[PDB]
Amino acid sequence: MELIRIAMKKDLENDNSLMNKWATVAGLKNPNPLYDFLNHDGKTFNEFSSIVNIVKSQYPDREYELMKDYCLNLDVKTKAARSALEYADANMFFEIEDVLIDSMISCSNMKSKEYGKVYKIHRELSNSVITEFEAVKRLGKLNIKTPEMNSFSRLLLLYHYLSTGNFSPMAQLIKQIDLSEISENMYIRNTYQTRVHVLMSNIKLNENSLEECREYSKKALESTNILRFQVFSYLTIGNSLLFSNYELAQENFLKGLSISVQNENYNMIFQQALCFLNNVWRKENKWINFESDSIMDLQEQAHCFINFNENSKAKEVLDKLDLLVHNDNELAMHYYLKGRLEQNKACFYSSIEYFKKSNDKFLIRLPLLELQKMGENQKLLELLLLLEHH
Amino acid sequence: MELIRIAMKKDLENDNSLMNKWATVAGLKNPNPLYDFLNHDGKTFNEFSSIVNIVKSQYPDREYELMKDYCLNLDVKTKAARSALEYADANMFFEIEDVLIDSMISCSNMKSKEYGKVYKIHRELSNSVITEFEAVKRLGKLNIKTPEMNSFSRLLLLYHYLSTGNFSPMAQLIKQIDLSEISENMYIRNTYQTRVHVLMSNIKLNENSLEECREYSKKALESTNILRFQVFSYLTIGNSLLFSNYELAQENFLKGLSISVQNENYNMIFQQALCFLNNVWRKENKWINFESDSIMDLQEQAHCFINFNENSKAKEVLDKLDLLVHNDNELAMHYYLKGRLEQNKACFYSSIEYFKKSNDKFLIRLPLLELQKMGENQKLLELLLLLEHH
Repeated sequence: MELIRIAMKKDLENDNSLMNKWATVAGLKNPNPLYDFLNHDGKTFNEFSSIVNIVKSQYPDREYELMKDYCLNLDVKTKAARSALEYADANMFFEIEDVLIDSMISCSNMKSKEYGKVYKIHRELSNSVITEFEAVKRLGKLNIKTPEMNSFSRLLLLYHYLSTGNFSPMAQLIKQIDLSEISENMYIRNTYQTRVHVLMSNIKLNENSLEECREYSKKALESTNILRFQVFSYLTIGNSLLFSNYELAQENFLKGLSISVQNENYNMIFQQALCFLNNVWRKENKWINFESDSIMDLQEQAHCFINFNENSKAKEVLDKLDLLVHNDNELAMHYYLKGRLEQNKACFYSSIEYFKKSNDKFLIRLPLLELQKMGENQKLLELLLLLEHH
Repeated sequence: MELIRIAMKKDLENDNSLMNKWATVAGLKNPNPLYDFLNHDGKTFNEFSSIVNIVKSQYPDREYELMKDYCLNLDVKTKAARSALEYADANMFFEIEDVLIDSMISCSNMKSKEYGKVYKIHRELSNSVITEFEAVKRLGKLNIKTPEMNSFSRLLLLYHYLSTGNFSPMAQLIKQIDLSEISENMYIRNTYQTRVHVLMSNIKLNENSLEECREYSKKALESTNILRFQVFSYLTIGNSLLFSNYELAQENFLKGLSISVQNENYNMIFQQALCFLNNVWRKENKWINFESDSIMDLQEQAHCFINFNENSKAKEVLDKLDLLVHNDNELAMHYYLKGRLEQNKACFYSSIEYFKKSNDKFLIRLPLLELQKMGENQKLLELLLLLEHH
């Protein structure tokens, strides 16, 4: 048996009311599939949310342990296995996910093989094994048939656009996704819906449409019980308040921290959001990572040094940054930091240029402010706001 | 007998070598179609340019008179009649065109009927009898069959975009014209190629792609004997040199003037282009119309006064302009004039705003130059150069 089933039987001996509890949690509408699940090997529910909700309601502290065991004992040709692939990916359980992909690609079920091949494209692109052009080419050559994978083929590009600061294509591409065409696997329809909520929220953020940003993140939170999606929802809500409400921004970062501090990756992501928050507000900053050579962390070192008039220490950090490769959104911030250090309007104009190229209407408020303080003409600033890059 | 045949026979006695002279002017190998043309009623040359060329060679002072008599006597089911329709429309011989249109729409030849109907839409659209939307809708319901009218359906729309200064959709639209599909009527193939050359030239002008602009206009000039297209080729060539070559720009405007001596509207056009030329180069301007309340004429008054430090007269003229309603491009020039009169950078940014609104990448060089002269940052200027309105 599976660890989850061993543990479900043991606690069934000591408590029988669990059967009605487990059946209502899994939405079964009568407990026959449960009994079916436990008594015979290989029996799967028809919707994956039946185990996940049960593993959440009753063994929440060992979700990973139990699902890593169950998922990797699942026949990779089944619908539950195809579901476990999305479960693993959405939770960023790459140990579960990368094993399923290998088994599904070499397997004899074509639907599983399609899921596997496109999730593999997502994994290689998000680890910079292939370029965006190669990912697109490979997806075309796949001749994708399921509505699930036609949806995810667009999700993986949207995640790549986000991470590479290339925001202009995202809105048109996200609008091509039609989740209603997914009708056989509700778990995948339901998690993909949460994905689209988080992504729309981020698209709104970068459009400087902050109220609508917060609505989509609120919809995302209400629509999910997956920790990864709660994390990025509180992060995006917090970030929408960066320039307006310091304490409410901090409160969302600390709320996201309260459910995720144990995880090293999530711990770092809220540390960085808090670090940028305190730099924008020019406060003392206990969140800087002085032991890092990532662009984000070095930029925050320089931003803080600049806020406190430590110009040579700032220049020293920016000398390091000059020798690192930047994407367009990172380079925009780089020139903004330079413009503040040198009090040089041309560097602020180069920052705007790259914020326009990345199509970031949110962070561009930083160089615009500095040009305002230096007495820039108001019609000129209005002009720069209404012109785009294309 | 039509007048042209009467006159041709009459002159054939005096100079019997005219038969051979006309044979080569009409592009015939042997003179039997010419012999056919004079002696037998109702028969046509295979290509309409044969008789157009003869009329221009030997009776150029009577072109309208002779061609109106000849065209309005054609059987409208014939290729000569469909050719005559385009000949009338290209020359703006509206009295011939309108009669051809009505007779064609009612005849039993579905090809002539289709020609009549889409030229009809072109005339109604170009006189604002109908909106663009109604014109697209009407062309849609025609389900256009011939390659000629598929081409012309696009040309009439480009003329509308041109008439309204809406340059943005023009490059996309003109790229869809494929004149190589026009194989049966070479007269229409050739005149449409002139139409496309001239439209391409004006397109390139507005893009500030000036060497290509002049190439397409020289291609237009070499391809045609139609006054309208010669006039606008010389105008566009001269305009393309406004910022580079005073003497060659003047030479092209004066050549245009020479061929439109007895066309009041064309004459005024070259007068206005020379007036603008002399204000761009800040020379004495003997082309100014001081008895005019059109925007363009008044702008040139103010431009000349500003050039010659006559700022009170200049303010008087701009006072007059303030009480007149300006469109987008006109407003761009207005702010340029105000910015130079008041020496104020802000009115130059408004000038740029409206040049960007009209997708005029040529005339925008005027405020950009003044901004540079007032010490505007070089990276700002590039930014204003690169960014687009949408």
